[PDB]
Amino acid sequence: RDSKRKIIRDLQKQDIQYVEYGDTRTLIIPTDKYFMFSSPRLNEICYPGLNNVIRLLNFYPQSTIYVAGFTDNVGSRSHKRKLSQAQAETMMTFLWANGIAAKRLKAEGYGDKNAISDNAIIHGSAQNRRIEIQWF
Amino acid sequence: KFKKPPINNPSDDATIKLAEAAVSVSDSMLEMAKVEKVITPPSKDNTLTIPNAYNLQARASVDWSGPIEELTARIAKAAHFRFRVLGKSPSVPVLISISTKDESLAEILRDIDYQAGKKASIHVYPNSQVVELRYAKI
Amino acid sequence: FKKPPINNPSDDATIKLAEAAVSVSDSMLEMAKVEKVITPPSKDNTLTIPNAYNLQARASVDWSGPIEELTARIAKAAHFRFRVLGKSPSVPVLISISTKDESLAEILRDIDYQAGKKASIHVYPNSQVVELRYA
Amino acid sequence: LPCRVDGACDATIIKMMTDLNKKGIKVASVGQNYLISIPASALFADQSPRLNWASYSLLNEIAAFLKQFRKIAITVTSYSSKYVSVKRERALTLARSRVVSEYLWSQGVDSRIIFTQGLGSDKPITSYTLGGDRSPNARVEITFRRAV
Amino acid sequence: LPCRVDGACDATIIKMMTDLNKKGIKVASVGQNYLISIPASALFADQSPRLNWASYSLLNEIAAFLKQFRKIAITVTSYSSKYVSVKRERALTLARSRVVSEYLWSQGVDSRIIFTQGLGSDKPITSYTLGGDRSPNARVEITFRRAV
Amino acid sequence: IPPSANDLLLHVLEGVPPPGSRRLVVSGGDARAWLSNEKMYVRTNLTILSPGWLASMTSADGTHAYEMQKSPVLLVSWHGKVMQLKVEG
Amino acid sequence: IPPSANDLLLHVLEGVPPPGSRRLVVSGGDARAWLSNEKMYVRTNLTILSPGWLASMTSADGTHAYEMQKSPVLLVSWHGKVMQLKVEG
Amino acid sequence: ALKETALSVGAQAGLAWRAKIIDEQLNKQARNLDAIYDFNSLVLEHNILPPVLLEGRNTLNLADAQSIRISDRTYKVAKQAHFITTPPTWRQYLWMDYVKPEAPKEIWCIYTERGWKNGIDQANTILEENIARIKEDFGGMILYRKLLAMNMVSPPYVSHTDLGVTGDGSEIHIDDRVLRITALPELNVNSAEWRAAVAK
Repeated sequence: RDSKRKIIRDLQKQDIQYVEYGDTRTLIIPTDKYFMFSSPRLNEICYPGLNNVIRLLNFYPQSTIYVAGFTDNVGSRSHKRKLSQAQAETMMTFLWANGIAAKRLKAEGYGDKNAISDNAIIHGSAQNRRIEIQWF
Repeated sequence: KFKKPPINNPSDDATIKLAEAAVSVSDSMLEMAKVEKVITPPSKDNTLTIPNAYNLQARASVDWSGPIEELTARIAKAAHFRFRVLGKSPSVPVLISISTKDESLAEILRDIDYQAGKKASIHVYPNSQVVELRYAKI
Repeated sequence: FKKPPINNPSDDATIKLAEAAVSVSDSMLEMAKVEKVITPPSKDNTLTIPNAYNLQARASVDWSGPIEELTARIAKAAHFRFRVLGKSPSVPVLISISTKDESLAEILRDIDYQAGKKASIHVYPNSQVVELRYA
Repeated sequence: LPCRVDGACDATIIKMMTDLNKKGIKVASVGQNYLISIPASALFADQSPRLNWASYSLLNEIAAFLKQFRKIAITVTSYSSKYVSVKRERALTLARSRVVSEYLWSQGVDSRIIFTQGLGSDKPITSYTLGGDRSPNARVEITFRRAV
Repeated sequence: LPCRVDGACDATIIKMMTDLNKKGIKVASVGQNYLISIPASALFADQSPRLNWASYSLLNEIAAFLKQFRKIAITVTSYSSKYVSVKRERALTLARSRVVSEYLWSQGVDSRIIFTQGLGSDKPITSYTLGGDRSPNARVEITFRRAV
Repeated sequence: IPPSANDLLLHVLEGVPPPGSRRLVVSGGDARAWLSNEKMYVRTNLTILSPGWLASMTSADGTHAYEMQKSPVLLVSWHGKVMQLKVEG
Repeated sequence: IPPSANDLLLHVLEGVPPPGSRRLVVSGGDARAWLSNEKMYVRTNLTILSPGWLASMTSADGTHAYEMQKSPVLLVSWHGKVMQLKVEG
Repeated sequence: ALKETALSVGAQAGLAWRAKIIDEQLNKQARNLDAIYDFNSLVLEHNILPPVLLEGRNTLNLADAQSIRISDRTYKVAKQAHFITTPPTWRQYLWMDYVKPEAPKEIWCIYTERGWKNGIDQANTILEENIARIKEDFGGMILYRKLLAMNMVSPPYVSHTDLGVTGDGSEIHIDDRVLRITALPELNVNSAEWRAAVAK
């Protein structure tokens, strides 16, 4: 009742997506609901999803953690790179300040270029604005 | 159970097609910013004419859309600076619209000085306490 | 418990709309950054405050006309001698000062500004003379 | 038809004024200037630029009081008692004023400018210097002029 | 009249997603990108470029799952763990991907283009190499982006 | 050579209307408006932002007076607030 | 010497219709169409295949604009798919 | 036919309802649209509204069976540059006109909901033409500043000829400048004077 299946089910209910793939596990976090708007200020009114992802990441205490920031197509390219870098960096220090060792964590920001949906449409660019957390 | 992550509020189509008009006007405007900043290099800033100061590092968060004089007089009145103008005011009002959040008054007056392009100019003399607004000579 | 922002971009169209707004605002600021002509303050060529104690009198002027008469009686307001060097043209150099408690040194500063290219103001306060120069 | 009220009423102004004064947040109002005086223990912790989570209900009722008028510039300034230094005091109080005005600008105020500043105990309200942020010199206060 | 649905229901793709994930076909969907994922023992015989006869019903239901979206390019790729050589491994996985896209292009899809390739265990998804085609590294995947 | 301004704008720079006018009913701001011959004159200290004026004057106390075409709404700036103003006629 | 294009096609390279038009109801694709004077103008980013266009322009983002005769159907290439488009008028 | 007058009963009510709903949806985004359509920071230095230069690349015209004419670009100026007093907002373009109509069985209900949907997408096409019009105008002024940076168009040439004190003893005007635009902005056809922007 306090296990991994329950915390990914309430992570689904707090609308953070979670994909198991082999040894890789990847969290997909909406920046539109889990960040203040166009800023690396965290949306701390959406704290219990962030408490759920640190409760999820406590289960896997030896893996290298890639974290990565993603935007949509709007703005300048340097603005997308810097803002995606900043959102990945403040998610990295949230994990480091909520109890991950500093060399498992690795932050990288990509200015929209991996692009898990298209950016020519409204709900697709909303799905583009995300934070990828890969760990093993 | 299957759920893609961003489930926001229900939008409507006015905001949808205003948004996809706005992205075309945004990247055409940054295309224009690219060609203008490469055909003339901006050689100088305006921090050498508006330097930072003590009680100019007080912060402010401004939305404003009227003329420049009430805004700069309020910036200088909360900055504890004597505000003065040079030049008589043009008959068309020089309008700015500063919409920003939580920065200091030195870069607020630098944004006022940039938004008043070739119409007015903000100078700050921080040896004394003068915020000065100059209009142009046309 | 806190609250969300009131007119937040909390909606999948409005986040793209206001992201386009902050993008066009800073791109407007950098196109204003390039075509803003500035002047350096060491090479601005306007008059300084001449810091004379007779020139620190808080005056009041509402007037609009030729710069020679305002400077002549602002000179005898400051007990200064007044010299005009140059030729006054037939179309007069017109200024406009309307302030009601302001120091006459800064009044002299912004008539030097409102002259601009057509005239100029010098103040020599050791000899206590103020000279309107034409070109 | 034009609107009678601006989404606001005088009974709710005097109700929020007597309830904020009952809570200890002193709402002085001299003429058209208005002054909401918050002690810093009610918002922050001790010598910290971090709000407690319970203080956001106080800032919600402060912003619901601030919705009631039509204003131009809300200024908000903070000063706390001396802790290690005047430079630490001014950086602490500048961050305290900027975090409380970041939340008030995030909330609905209809002000145009918010002037956020902090001073390093440069206006003490009491010569008693009893402690840190339990002192009545340690305060953040919100001043404006009610326009028309 | 124009058509409401394109011969496809949202209830039917969540039904086919949850029954393929019940059957062990890992169907993940990140945004508009979709990856369905079949292990190599569920289709082929061991180290062999030949489907079983029972696996064509599984290819029928993944063809029914791919008949509900509007797509452009299905890319099907294969990789399995190393058998005698990486050249035999790459020829095996290239033959496996071209066999399963021969059946999927024969059946009902409406992709314009199917990219078929095979790799010689160049992307394992675990370090556990204990199996042959019972290894969970040994898979085919169908990856696409659903268009609009 | 253009005309200089309207010289009715010194009349409507005061509160006094033009001779032979019809008053319009300004709601939502401290302005007055009159209508002389297919042109409205407003007497304001708010600043006119959208609908375009053909001429303007300004007195000593910052009262402006604008000559414009007949628009039913005026968009003004009060103090950075962008407000509107209804007229009737 | 032939004419250069139509100069209405820069208007219909945006979504703005020509002056004095009638809108057409495009169905089954992201195109818009207006009917000006025995001539329709579509604004799209599909490729027009069947009915013959008389003039064409293309903006920066791959939007095209076509001037053609009034056909009730349009054949498009979407992304290699042949599709059709009904209009009404 | 009673279904048809039920449909036109539903049409103007659905158009006025959609006009009101997108009017407060426009008023929700009023500072954002003021940031988007900054016409005030696109005017020229003597308060000239810049002209609207439309661009069309890759142009073809089939004139007949035997002749086509292609051009690679055309640039056309509409809405030529002129002395603005107050710069245009979004609300002259985008504001849909709200009236509330006071003008009122089973096929009445289903055809009146079909007419309500016809009024809703009819008002949506009016809105689509409105943001199309303001996208045309603001993109053409952005493209004017681009081609002036590329030296493809001439800047406007004002002439402030000064008059001093002007008039008889009953009227004076003290500083009487008369400002004209002598040269309108136009595209230069001198091809060698253009500027070609690199970036990095």
